Amino acid sequence: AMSLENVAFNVVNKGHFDGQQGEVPVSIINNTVYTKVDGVDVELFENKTTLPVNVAFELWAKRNIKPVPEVKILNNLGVDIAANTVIWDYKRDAPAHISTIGVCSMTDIAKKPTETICAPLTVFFDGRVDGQVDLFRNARNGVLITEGSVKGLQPSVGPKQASLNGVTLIGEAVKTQFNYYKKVDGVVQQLPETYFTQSRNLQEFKPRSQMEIDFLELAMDEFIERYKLEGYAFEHIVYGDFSHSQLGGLHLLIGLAKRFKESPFELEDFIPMDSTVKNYFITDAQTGSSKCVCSVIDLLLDDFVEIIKSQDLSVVSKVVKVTIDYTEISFMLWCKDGHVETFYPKLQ
Amino acid sequence: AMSLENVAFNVVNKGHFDGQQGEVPVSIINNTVYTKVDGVDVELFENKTTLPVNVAFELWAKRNIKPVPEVKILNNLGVDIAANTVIWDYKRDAPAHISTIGVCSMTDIAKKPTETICAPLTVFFDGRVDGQVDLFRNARNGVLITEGSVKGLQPSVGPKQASLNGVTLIGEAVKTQFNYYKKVDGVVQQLPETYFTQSRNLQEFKPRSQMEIDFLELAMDEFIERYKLEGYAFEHIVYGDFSHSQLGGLHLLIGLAKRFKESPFELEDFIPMDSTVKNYFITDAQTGSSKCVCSVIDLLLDDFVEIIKSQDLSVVSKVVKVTIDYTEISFMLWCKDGHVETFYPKLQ
Amino acid sequence: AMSLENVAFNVVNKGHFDGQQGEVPVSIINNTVYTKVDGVDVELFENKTTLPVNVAFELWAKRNIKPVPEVKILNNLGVDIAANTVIWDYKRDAPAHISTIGVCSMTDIAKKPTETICAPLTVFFDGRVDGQVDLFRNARNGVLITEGSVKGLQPSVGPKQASLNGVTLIGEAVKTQFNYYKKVDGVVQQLPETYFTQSRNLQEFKPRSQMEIDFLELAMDEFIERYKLEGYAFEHIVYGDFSHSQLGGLHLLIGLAKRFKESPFELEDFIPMDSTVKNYFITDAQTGSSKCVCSVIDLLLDDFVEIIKSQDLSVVSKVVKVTIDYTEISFMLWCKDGHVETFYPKLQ
Amino acid sequence: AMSLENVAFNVVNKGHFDGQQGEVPVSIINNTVYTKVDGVDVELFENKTTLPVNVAFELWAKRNIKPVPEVKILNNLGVDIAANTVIWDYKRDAPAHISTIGVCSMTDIAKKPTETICAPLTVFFDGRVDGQVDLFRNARNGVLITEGSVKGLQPSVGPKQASLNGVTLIGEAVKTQFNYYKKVDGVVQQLPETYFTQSRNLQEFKPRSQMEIDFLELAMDEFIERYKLEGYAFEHIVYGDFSHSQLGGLHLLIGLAKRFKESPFELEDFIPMDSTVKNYFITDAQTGSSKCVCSVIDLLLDDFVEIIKSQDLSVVSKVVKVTIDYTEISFMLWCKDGHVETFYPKLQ
Amino acid sequence: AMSLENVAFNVVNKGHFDGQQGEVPVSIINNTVYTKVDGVDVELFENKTTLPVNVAFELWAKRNIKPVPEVKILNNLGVDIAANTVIWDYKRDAPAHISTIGVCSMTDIAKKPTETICAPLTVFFDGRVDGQVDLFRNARNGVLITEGSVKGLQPSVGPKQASLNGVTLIGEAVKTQFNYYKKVDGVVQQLPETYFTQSRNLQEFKPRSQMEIDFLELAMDEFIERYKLEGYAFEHIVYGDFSHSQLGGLHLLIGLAKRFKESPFELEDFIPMDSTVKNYFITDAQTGSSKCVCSVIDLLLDDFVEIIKSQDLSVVSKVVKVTIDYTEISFMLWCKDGHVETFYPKLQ
Ligand SMILES: N[C@H]1CCN(S(=O)(=O)c2ccccc2)C1
Ligand SMILES: N[C@H]1CCN(S(=O)(=O)c2ccccc2)C1
Ligand SMILES: N[C@H]1CCN(S(=O)(=O)c2ccccc2)C1
Ligand SMILES: N[C@H]1CCN(S(=O)(=O)c2ccccc2)C1
Ligand SMILES: N[C@H]1CCN(S(=O)(=O)c2ccccc2)C1
Ligand SMILES: N[C@H]1CCN(S(=O)(=O)c2ccccc2)C1
Ligand SMILES: N[C@H]1CCN(S(=O)(=O)c2ccccc2)C1
Ligand SMILES: N[C@H]1CCN(S(=O)(=O)c2ccccc2)C1
Ligand SMILES: N[C@H]1CCN(S(=O)(=O)c2ccccc2)C1
Ligand SMILES: N[C@H]1CCN(S(=O)(=O)c2ccccc2)C1
Ligand SMILES: N[C@H]1CCN(S(=O)(=O)c2ccccc2)C1
Ligand SMILES: N[C@H]1CCN(S(=O)(=O)c2ccccc2)C1
Ligand SMILES: N[C@H]1CCN(S(=O)(=O)c2ccccc2)C1
Ligand SMILES: N[C@H]1CCN(S(=O)(=O)c2ccccc2)C1
Ligand SMILES: N[C@H]1CCN(S(=O)(=O)c2ccccc2)C1
Ligand SMILES: N[C@H]1CCN(S(=O)(=O)c2ccccc2)C1
Ligand SMILES: N[C@H]1CCN(S(=O)(=O)c2ccccc2)C1
Ligand SMILES: N[C@H]1CCN(S(=O)(=O)c2ccccc2)C1
Repeated sequence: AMSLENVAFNVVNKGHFDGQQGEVPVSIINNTVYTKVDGVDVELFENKTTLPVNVAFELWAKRNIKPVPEVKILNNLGVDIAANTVIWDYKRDAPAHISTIGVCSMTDIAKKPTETICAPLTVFFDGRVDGQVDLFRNARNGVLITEGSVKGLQPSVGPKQASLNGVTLIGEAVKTQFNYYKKVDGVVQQLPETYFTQSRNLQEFKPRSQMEIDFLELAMDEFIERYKLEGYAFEHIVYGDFSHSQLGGLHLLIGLAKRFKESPFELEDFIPMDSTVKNYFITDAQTGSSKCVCSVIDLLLDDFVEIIKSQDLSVVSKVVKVTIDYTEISFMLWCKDGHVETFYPKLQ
Repeated sequence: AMSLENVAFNVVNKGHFDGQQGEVPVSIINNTVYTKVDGVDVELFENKTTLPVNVAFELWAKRNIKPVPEVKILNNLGVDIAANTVIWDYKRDAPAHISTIGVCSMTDIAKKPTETICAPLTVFFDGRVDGQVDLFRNARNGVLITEGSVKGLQPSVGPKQASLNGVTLIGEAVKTQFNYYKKVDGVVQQLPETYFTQSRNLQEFKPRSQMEIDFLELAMDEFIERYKLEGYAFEHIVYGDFSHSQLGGLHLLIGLAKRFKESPFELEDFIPMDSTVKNYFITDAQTGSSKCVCSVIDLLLDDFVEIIKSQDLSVVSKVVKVTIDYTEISFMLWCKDGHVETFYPKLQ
Repeated sequence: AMSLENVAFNVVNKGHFDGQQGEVPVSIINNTVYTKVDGVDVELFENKTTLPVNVAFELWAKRNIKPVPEVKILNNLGVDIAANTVIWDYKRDAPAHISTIGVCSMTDIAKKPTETICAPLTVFFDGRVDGQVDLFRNARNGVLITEGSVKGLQPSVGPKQASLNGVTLIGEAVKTQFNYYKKVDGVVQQLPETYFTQSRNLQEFKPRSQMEIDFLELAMDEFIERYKLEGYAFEHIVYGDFSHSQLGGLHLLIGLAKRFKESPFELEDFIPMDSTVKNYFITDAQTGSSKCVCSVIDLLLDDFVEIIKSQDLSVVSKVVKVTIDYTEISFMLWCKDGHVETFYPKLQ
Repeated sequence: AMSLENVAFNVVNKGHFDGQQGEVPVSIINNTVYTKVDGVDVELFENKTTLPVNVAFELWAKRNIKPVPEVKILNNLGVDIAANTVIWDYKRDAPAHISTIGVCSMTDIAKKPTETICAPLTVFFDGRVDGQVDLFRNARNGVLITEGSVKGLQPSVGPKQASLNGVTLIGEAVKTQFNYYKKVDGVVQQLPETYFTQSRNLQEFKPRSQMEIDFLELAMDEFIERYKLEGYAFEHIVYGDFSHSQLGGLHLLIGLAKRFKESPFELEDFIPMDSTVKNYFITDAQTGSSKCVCSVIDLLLDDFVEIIKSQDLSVVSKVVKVTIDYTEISFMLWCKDGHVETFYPKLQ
Repeated sequence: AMSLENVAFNVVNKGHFDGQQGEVPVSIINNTVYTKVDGVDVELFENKTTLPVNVAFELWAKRNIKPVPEVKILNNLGVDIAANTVIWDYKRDAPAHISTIGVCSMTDIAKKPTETICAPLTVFFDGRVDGQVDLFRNARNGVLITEGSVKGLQPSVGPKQASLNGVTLIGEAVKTQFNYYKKVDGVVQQLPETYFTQSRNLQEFKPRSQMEIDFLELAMDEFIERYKLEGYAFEHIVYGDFSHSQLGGLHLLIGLAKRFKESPFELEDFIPMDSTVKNYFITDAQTGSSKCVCSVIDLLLDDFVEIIKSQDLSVVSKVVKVTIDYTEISFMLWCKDGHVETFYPKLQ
């Protein structure tokens, strides 16, 4: 007995949709859902999606509240829809997927992922829910996550972090590192070797290696000397060049975090969504150095060093493809006289 | 178990709210309620009210579908709210009353009219519903309608017509003529002796007496002669004067209907609501004669003739009060040398 | 080079999208599209759909302007989407289908119906457009219309009428009678033998047989005698019973048209969409007789007479299934002592 | 002391803005203005303009309620703004001009047309208002209307009709025929000799000459014979050709009115605005003959006959320019062997 | 070939409008512009302006991304419009000017500033763009900025700071200090002697002189003694009096910044826009001292001291006019017995 009043009752009483019986009075005005609490209207939800307000409210109430893969991972693996859950995309304040399976009458394409409409779609299966590992075994197309071993299936160790209620974290009280499995046309794929983005924030950036601790503590010249990075253009690529009108380099999140502690800058997120590489219109407040499209990736500094140190530096311009978060990221590598000039990811 | 989906189920299946169990998928976008019918969205309701869209949809679905008093009668009797029903105002596409009693969780001030919050309000009671005559006897303030005698209660015979689903009609298969009763401060009130407006339309106007048939068929001078109306200014008041830039008289609906058959005119209903006297910004298409505020009343011509013929014509300007639809209507009577110059209602 | 400004240029210059190059200034405010014409804004389109305003504007500009099957026929045939066209649903002021193929970047699921995403959908193909008959032969699911023979494909002669720019008509200067073909799961289906609804309006109803001329001209008793309809309850079913509070029968459009010429009535179309059987909340203005759900079908009176005269009248209540517009319509047949009491369609 | 509450008071009490003192309670919700009338909200105005709702409400309340030139005449004369009035465009439900002079604080560019910001704009002046003829003499650019002679100013006799509260009429109780004057760059302009469009409606079309009476009453062949119109293609141009899929000719309103009495058709007004030539997407209901862009002009048939009979018929294709409503209308004249094939206006 | 899809393509690919060819799918819902990125809608722009959403999106995409004068400077110099650019007002999330020149079809009054419509408007010219210094030389009204000397024109050295993408900064990698020139009616004006506001923030306030360093570091009595400020009411004016219900003084930003480091307070910016003097409704969180209108100016403390020390202190109340950011700012000076009581700017 699904209803707007029942969804609102669950939100008011349980903090989310929890299958509880009951109804609260609701009013819908424009894109906002309100409930009457002792004579006055209290806002329950503001629709920031392109779906109708009551539909978006239900999908948000029915969001997955366990740690789930970050949307950038699901997208990179070609996930089209989730089985009997809603992956809420907190970067976009919207459902990660257009349609649902056994969640909401307005968005459901099926009640069960075994329905033939789901066969061509890459369905997301969560092995932590009963029957989902078996539902993946019988699905034509899908991605499965598990906390442990699956009989017969060889696993791909995913990122250490997952998203719990929009907070990306490496779980200590919960498991966030999943095994990944994928199937294309009934065939269990061999997931490629991949680096993972670290999903850190600029304001609360924490180093995750001794090289990252040394990058933040040491001065530029000391760090480059200690890690034998001469000729790799870390001064441009990682530290950033704020001497000309166009801001130079600055493509690694750790470098932005280091700069941020000394002087602030503006990052205009002009395509706000979860993605492996992020593009920002950056304006350095101290110098006025700026760049319309500054591609930024949060790789562990050690991984970035391994990638740049594994390239041939004998050609002027070249595309360097690197598997990151299961997707192929194209980087542009610019060299001169056997040394790096610049190396930057491309969002495409 | 009230819900938006259940209200929509009742609308789709029963043509209105009928207390049936069930749910249909609903989408709300802006001020419109839609339901999915085989993959596509079909409009169920467009909110033209100042209430939230889902609330207005529920009150409209819960509208009274029996013949009910016209909103102008309820307003003239000081009705503030209805007991356990919604009087839908089809002229405003909105509920006739702001609040409800035992109808909808968002608009209810009480579940029963016996609650103390209802004591200062004039509650509308429908004697055709079980227990409502008793609820009127117990109410501090109220208006009651019945199809027959209530023991000991002196009745007021109401208009012949009532509104059935927005159609004003004199019932042949249903009863539309009710007995009216009213209480103020716990005391039953003697309703005044009154004329009633006929509630006719300009396009489909039908005469309801031989005098009205004669008005429509006869030329101006032969009608005035036949009914001894010389000196009563019917040429100005009823027929209308379209010779000057300001349109003269034209205050009786029958006169507008007569004019309409020969040449069209525009009636701008600038306060669109049901009322005993209506004000229109009129523009005669044939002549260009116009009037910003032309008060129009639909009285039976015989009743209008009785009213004007019952006045003293010896004073220049005078206020003539006439009880119409239970309310006191002020008419302005202008005379010169023992004859009427003009006589017009005032909407106030 | 698709754009909002180009779509608006085509609307302003060609009356619809015509593939012409050019741009006009456009402003979007709320759900309306405007264009600047000599300093002032002129409305080009008001969005009444659940799609974004600029998207609905493009689909409406790209609507099919040739005679196309009425939406009720497409729905009854299970059509999900159209190949490289937009069937505009003029009854809902919206696209007949949610998604498109090779029409608009926002709604396209594919550029060509041969794409695998289209295989499970019943694609509408128009044989009057080059390559579409071949696309139907290659489609897993589809409905095809043609003006002539397709080699080896057994045809179904469709209705005489089609919709041309929202006007349902039997073409004299254009062909409106198509051959129909349908495929389910790669297999051509034999379309059932069917009656067709006449698609007439209440206000402009025209008889299409001598029996229909006789129904409109003759009094009830002389028509029933002339066509030997005694015991078939045409008095209730077709003429309508306006003697009780609940309006009796009145399920054939011709009967509503006959009643409409004598006295008016209100038809509340509470599910506004094209369908073989329509449900209305009817209120007779003369009597006050009303019915929340009055199912109405526009069959040619001769076809209705053939259907009712082909039934066994020996059981109290029985479901009578009749193929109308290719769909199975359930009728409820109520009998007593070898005579019809009532026979009515059910909208389900 | 201008205010929203004062504007609403004037609308409620005077039918429009009348400069009266007072305030009524107002509520604004979305694009609608409401006022509280005895506890309930009554709609005063629905904004159909691109201006803010409270601003559009004020301009509409301050609209000119005297007969004013039709917007097509003002546009054809290059009028940009009006001096101390609002010309309300009833065809667009919006102000005819973006800005105002001495009307409303939000839209005013100046309080008086003598302000230098008004010098480059063509200001509309109404000689019926004190001081406006003097303001025209002092204006660098302007259009003036008067009911009589202005000393030394050579007049242009305008159309017989004017718009009074959105009703186009030839005044009997009011004057609608004005003298026109125009100034460009401080210099009075000689207005060209012109025909005028008749501004009639399809539904209520009335003939204004014996030739127009004969067109409506006589069959095609007897009218063409009576008025010696053989070889002028009136069969195509005026009567219309409904024999092919593309509707032929039908460019004179009288021809559409004649067709409309026999069988109906759809006229899609895809650029809804007042203009000398109108373009419609026409669909003939009887035949299915249609045309995306059918240019229609309402000229008096005698004037159209004079124009076509004054042309040289010796060239295949030729542009014929005709002054209509003060503007140059391009007509396309197609001939073969000394006879007209087609002659049609172009809306550009 | 300007279009909504092309503007969105440029935003997605270049971070702003950069003249690139291409189109992305766009959806407009209410006041938000979205683009489809791999099946889901991503927000590109939320309209906070009074212009139509697609128009505001284009002007924002076409904003000037070089350091430009702060809007308060342009306004104070009487700039009406900019030549071939959009000055985006980041304080209002809107274009600084109503109209444009050679930018957007919906807002353009001209394509080039040499068009006669621009002659009476004070056009903003940017000497860093080719031909703009020469366009100013020929313009009737205008303001010009340059990074260097203009032949014949004597310059006004502007503020050290400019706005780069909404970040006000003193450029180190870019030039932010411009030379200003202005022309009224073809005559090159002599810009007055002026102080400049420092445009600092409360949270990140940095001192720009030894007096400002001493103000922040020293206690009130030490600072007043060191700079001989006894009798100038700095205790009230600059430090602020938080001892009574009405907050005393606190009109210099440096004083608010000093207070902010010890205890927080609320600043309600009730007229959110760029202006030389700002008015705030301030509520001190520690004491509860508050003031509805607390005028605040960010002058360099040395400049404020020079201004207050250059006044005659012999009258009770007096208006002191000071040129700040090229505009005349009126301050109220209140004195008693040859000492300052208060001195505050007025926003008007
Ligand atoms: N297929 C199932 C799994 C997800 N849903 S649910 O509607 O979101 C839901 C969530 C919690 C309790 C009860 C129901 C139904
Ligand atoms: N609650 C306690 C009991 C076991 N765990 S745990 O969540 O499964 C876990 C284990 C290892 C790494 C990260 C998380 C913590
Ligand atoms: N530099 C531009 C080029 C296209 N994009 S994109 O639409 O935002 C995108 C993001 C992630 C995956 C796929 C596409 C950025
Ligand atoms: N107080 C009672 C009387 C009116 N209401 S109701 O909600 O409108 C309703 C109407 C018809 C069926 C079931 C419920 C409940
Ligand atoms: N069904 C028939 C039987 C009696 N009625 S009635 O509703 O009681 C009625 C009574 C008086 C006036 C008008 C109608 C109609
Ligand atoms: N004793 C008399 C005094 C007035 N009334 S009344 O019933 O309260 C009433 C009020 C307004 C309209 C119609 C009737 C009875
Ligand atoms: N002529 C104007 C004066 C005020 N009104 S009113 O607000 O619409 C109104 C109508 C009926 C009762 C009470 C108020 C009309
Ligand atoms: N797949 C094709 C068929 C329909 N479309 S279209 O975009 O609606 C269109 C219509 C008319 C002219 C040009 C384009 C492209
Ligand atoms: N233009 C004329 C020539 C032939 N046609 S037609 O379109 O092919 C047609 C065929 C059959 C029925 C109705 C119409 C009309
Ligand atoms: N063999 C028969 C069984 C049914 N069909 S059908 O074509 O698939 C069909 C489905 C729905 C409506 C009209 C026709 C053919
Ligand atoms: N009598 C009610 C029962 C449900 N409907 S329905 O949703 O409008 C519908 C109509 C046609 C096909 C399928 C569904 C009408
Ligand atoms: N410049 C004058 C002429 C028009 N306006 S007005 O505001 O529309 C107005 C109209 C009627 C009464 C009082 C004021 C003022
Ligand atoms: N009230 C009467 C008296 C004179 N007029 S009139 O307005 O001046 C007029 C003049 C010419 C044509 C049409 C109307 C009507
Ligand atoms: N000398 C002649 C040249 C043209 N004109 S005009 O008055 O400026 C004019 C412009 C547009 C429409 C109608 C009239 C007079
Ligand atoms: N046939 C199309 C061509 C452009 N238009 S237009 O924008 O509506 C227009 C109408 C009158 C004057 C100026 C422009 C119609
Ligand atoms: N007059 C010119 C200068 C400003 N514009 S523009 O549309 O904003 C633009 C910006 C960048 C590249 C191409 C065009 C046109
Ligand atoms: N990129 C280097 C080269 C010259 N500059 S600069 O931007 O022109 C500049 C100069 C003086 C003050 C402020 C800025 C820095
Ligand atoms: N104290 C009030 C008086 C008027 N203003 S104002 O409208 O915001 C303003 C701000 C800047 C310039 C000109 C006017 C503030």
